[PDB]
Amino acid sequence: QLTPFLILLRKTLEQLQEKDTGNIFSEPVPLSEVPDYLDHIKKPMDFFTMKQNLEAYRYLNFDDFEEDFNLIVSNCLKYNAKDTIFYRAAVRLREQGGAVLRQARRQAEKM
Ligand SMILES: CCc1ccc(S(=O)(=O)Nc2cc3c(cc2OC)n(C)c(=O)n3C)cc1
Repeated sequence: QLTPFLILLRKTLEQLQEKDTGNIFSEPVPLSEVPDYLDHIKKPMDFFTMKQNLEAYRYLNFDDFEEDFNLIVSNCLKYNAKDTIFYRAAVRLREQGGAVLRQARRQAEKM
C-alpha cells in the first residue's frame, strides 16, 4: 500500500527530474563513454537509481533521499572541469533542485 511519505518522495523525484531538462542526470554516467569515471567517483548516482531505491523502500526518511540527490550534483562537480556543459548543469540543478527539496521537506515535517 501507498504511504503519504512515499507519495511525497515520488512527487519530489518527478519535480527534480523536471528541472533536468536535458536529461543529463536521468541515467547512470555511461562507463563505456567515460572509462575513468569510477577512478574518481566512489558512489555514482542518478535519477533512475533513485527511482529504484525509492521503490525498494530504501528511503525510510527524507534525509537519505536528499543525500542521494546531493551526490548527483557533487559527483558531477567533482568529475567535470568547470568549463563544461555537465558542470554548469550541476550548478543549475543544485540551485533549482535545492528549492524543490526545501518545499518538499516542509511537507515531510507535517508527517
Ligand atoms: C553534452 C554532450 C555529451 C553528452 C553525453 C556525453 S557521454 O556519452 O559521455 N554521457 C554522459 C557523461 C556524463 C554525464 C552524463 C552523460 O550522459 C548524459 N554526466 C552527468 C557526467 O558527469 N558525465 C561525465 C558526452 C557529451
